[PDB]
Amino acid sequence: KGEAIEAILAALEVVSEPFRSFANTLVDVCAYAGSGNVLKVQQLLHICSEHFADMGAHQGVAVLGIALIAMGEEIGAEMALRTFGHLLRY
Amino acid sequence: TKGPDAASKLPLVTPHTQCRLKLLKLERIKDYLLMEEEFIRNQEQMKPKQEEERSKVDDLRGTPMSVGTLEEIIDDNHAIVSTSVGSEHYVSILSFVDKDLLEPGCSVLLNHKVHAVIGVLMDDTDPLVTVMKVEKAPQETYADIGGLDNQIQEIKESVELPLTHPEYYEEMGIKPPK
Amino acid sequence: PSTFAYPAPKVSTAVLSITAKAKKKEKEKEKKEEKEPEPNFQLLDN
Repeated sequence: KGEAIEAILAALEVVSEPFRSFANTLVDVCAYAGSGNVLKVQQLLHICSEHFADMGAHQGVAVLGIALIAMGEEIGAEMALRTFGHLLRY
Repeated sequence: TKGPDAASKLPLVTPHTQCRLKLLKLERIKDYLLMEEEFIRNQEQMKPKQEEERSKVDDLRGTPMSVGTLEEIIDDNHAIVSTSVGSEHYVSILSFVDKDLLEPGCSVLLNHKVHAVIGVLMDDTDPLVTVMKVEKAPQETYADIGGLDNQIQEIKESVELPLTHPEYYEEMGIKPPK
Repeated sequence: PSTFAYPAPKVSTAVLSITAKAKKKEKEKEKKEEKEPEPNFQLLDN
């Protein structure tokens, strides 16, 4: 249920970083579990692309969210395979 | 090991007919493609040790580096390498070369001036052979064959099923038709 | 005196399939959320 998590992230903004970033990323990912949102996967890829533990926890949850949102459809999973390989070798 | 270098292929679009569902599928594939492009374009740009070792190795190696054939291994730091023109040279094996791969008949990489062995060429595959490898898989799938069912079943049991479900053959005790 | 003298002292992927509509929808969500007296007589010291 990704239509009722914006307030959740707003509330989570209170907690201090870097755990705040990890919590926000994980909550956002679990909000759109299987929804196949291209924009949210794009934000997750942005998060993964930036290199800073907990900061690495952000990227780990971002990759897990990429998989979660991509699992909805066959095309999404097949393309996420290539994206995951690319980000593994890079 | 050098596992399979399977040909790359994009997923298949089912609608075929120019309906908006096909447009959505192609748009999703393009979105993931742009996704990968942006990610890998930011990686190097967004990117800001081993550099010292790499520089030392490359400065010792020098360029250009000749590719020759290793004829024999005399000592742990000496070998006889025959240059491409057929002339044999008693060159010195440098430290930064895994002695395990150094076997007679391998294509060794040599310094241009002193001819000292600096690396072993792994692939060195004949260019007339590397062309044969199928990189872009053809778009014609099984649904693109009318009938030829028995034939499809036989070919699958010979070349396709053994990889996917080798359990059946292993339990039955019969090596799949190769 | 000020006028003339001592001088000096990640691209968001287009994703037009979904991204353009998403941007317009976010714009809608935001909408619902919403020298002349220059010292030409520059003074100077000795």
